[PDB]
Amino acid sequence: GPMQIFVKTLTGKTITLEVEPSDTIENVKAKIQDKEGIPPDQQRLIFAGKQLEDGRTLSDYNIQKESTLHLVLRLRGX
Amino acid sequence: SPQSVFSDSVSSSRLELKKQIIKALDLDYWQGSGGEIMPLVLIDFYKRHNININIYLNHCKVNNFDKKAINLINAGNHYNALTMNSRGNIERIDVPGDGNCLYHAVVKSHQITRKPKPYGNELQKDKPEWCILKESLKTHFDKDFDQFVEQVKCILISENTHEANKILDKVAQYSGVK
Repeated sequence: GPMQIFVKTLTGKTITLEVEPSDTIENVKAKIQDKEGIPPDQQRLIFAGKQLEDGRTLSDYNIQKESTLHLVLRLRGX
Repeated sequence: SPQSVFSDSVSSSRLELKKQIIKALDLDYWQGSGGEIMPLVLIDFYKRHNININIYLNHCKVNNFDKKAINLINAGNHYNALTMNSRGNIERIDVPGDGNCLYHAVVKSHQITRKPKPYGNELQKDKPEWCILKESLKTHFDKDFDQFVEQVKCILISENTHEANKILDKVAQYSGVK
């Protein structure tokens, strides 16, 4: 059953995604690219104090409907 | 003679803990977590003065320019400025490749379009514009620290180092984890 989650960057930009518990982290990164244009290899996601890894699913982290993930980009330069 | 009446906005030991955290993050070292913090503080300070900042990463398509914003490019661990030429061009303006390229790029972008400046005064006319901006941003981070704590946590988690994990313990104590 598809569920709604939010993805918020550290500047506060929030987007809505619809996902399945069985979707991989790298699939979630593809959906973020479809909406914000950020390539998956520039993306780092955080939830409940943990960095989400490629090769795992959302369900592994007990991510629930209306959960918020944090999107970290590398902005340093210089 | 002694103080009978009290109101306090903050604790003394809590302020010291915040000062120790800011020092460990080392905002003058752009290669570590301080270099992720200063661009977020820049965007927020400019927003609070009703000016938009836009940052472009590497070679990107650049679908719609907003000429009324401060536009910056970060490709290759270096900040330069962006502007429009010859009725549609997009050009990159180089700035020195020292550790202060972020603040030079913002000053250079104000100079090329005469876009309004949210920093500085006549008391600092002996001081370079890029210095006034950088110090205004460190002051802002210090005074609105509580508004950046969640971002600071995520930056430290994502760095994945012993150095960042020890700072993250001090942030968790500050946020009240027990």
